[PDB]
Amino acid sequence: APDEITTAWPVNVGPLNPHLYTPNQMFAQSMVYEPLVKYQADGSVIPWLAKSWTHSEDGKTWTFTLRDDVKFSNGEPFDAEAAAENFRAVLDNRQRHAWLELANQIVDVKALSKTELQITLKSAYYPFLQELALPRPFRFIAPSQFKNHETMNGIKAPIGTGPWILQESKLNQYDVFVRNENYWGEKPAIKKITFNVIPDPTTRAVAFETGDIDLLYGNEGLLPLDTFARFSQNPAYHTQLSQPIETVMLALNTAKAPTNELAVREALNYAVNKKSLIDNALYGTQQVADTLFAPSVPYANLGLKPSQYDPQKAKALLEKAGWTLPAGKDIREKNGQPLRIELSFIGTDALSKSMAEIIQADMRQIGADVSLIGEEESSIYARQRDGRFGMIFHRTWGAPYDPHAFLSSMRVPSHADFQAQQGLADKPLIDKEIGEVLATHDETQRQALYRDILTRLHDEAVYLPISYISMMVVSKPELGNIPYAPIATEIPFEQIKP
Ligand SMILES: O=C(O)CN(CCN(CC(=O)O)Cc1ccccc1O)Cc1ccccc1
Ligand SMILES: [Cl-]
Ligand SMILES: [Cl-]
Ligand SMILES: [Fe+3]
Repeated sequence: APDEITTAWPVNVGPLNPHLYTPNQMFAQSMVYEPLVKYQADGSVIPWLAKSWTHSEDGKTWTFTLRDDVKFSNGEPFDAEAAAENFRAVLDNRQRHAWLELANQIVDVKALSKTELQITLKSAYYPFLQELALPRPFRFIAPSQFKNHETMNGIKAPIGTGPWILQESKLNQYDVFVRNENYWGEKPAIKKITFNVIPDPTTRAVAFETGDIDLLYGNEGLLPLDTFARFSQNPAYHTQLSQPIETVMLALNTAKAPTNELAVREALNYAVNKKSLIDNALYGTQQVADTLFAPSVPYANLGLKPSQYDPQKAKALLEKAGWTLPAGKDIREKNGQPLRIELSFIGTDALSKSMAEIIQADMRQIGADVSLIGEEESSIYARQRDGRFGMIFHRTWGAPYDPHAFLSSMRVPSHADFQAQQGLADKPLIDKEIGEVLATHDETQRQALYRDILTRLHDEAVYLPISYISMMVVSKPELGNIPYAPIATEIPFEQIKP
């Protein structure tokens, strides 16, 4: 079975509704469904299902010329009518897509002919093409598979145009994909991919050592990092670690005592020994982060000043703000109140817990009492949406989302970043500038607005950046070098070539 592989994922791929979110998995939606335009590593898009496009002078009306040779995997044609019908299906559920500003920008979509698709926007939104390139929601399912002329209430078969077809799924067991033998583009070398559902990282590593699976591919949570390092020395296996793809950080609640105080947030940003954290909890496998976005992120090379590990300075900042230590005690107090902060995280995530214990210890050394609140996922998501946290673990979203889409979403009240920022006097100005930057085509003004937003978020110490994390791979050697997709959340199975 040289052209069949077995891999794993912590959950099933879901129903593969192209227009909905969890329990659908972004990498599996991208295996079956395709965009008008495809994201590239240099930050551009190339023609995909749209072979070319034009736009009006005011940048609000766009017209795409679609390929005329593409079929859905069930034989039905892909054309401008089918594409228009998918946009209607997505936007009939608009409210759900509020995080993604293109969904509020699209005013009209219509098929002018079988090959001409016209999209009209509210404003000259600059990230238009990059948001059409995302895994969801602007993909394409055969309209025959709508339920009652819609997708927001479910689909029939998950029929896309892409290079893989879902063969079958068994909840809590496995998902099987096969190559689309009528694909309009390049045939994948691999014919069949089985996903074993294996939620625990330790069990994933055991499945690979026993040879039950051929490939693990994921972020820093993929398997235990000590095990990963050991596998990278084991000549029977192959391992890889990409260049960093996004940031992991704490979000600090500027609207909740005592993180509502700038001096407290500044002191916390000097309290953590990040290098030690990464060598201790992560096994030396990741990068230290000093700012929300790494300097290599577009529009984020700003010369922002790092807060290096400096307990002396953290203590001095707290002392100056009136948080001093009472005879007998190791925890500071101001106005009778102890310097106590709750750090919420997913209680069953061993790596998260690991990091939280380190953060609690480092902060105790400067006289902050961090209480760890480890809870199930739904509970932590609820806290993020509603600002019920002191500090929370968080992360950015990688290319092509960083920085524009991650910033865009800071305006949405049901997101952790809005909630963390809600206490800032300049929050309204930041949100107004985020709206401006997304529609600004004066390149000078666009860079100025990104520098201002990112600078204010850095100076206000809203985040405690921890690490810039990478994608990791463990594979049987016979699979060869495993590529990495331009979009951080996709897996390029079509590029694997034993
Ligand atoms: O991740 C979130 O904060 C929420 N999601 C929206 C934003 N995410 C992109 C995506 O999921 O397609 C960001 C995102 C980017 C990169 C990897 C994973 C991601 O989840 C899901 C959701 C949508 C509507 C209402 C509630 C939740
Ligand atoms: Cl999920
Ligand atoms: Cl402009
Ligand atoms: Fe999401």
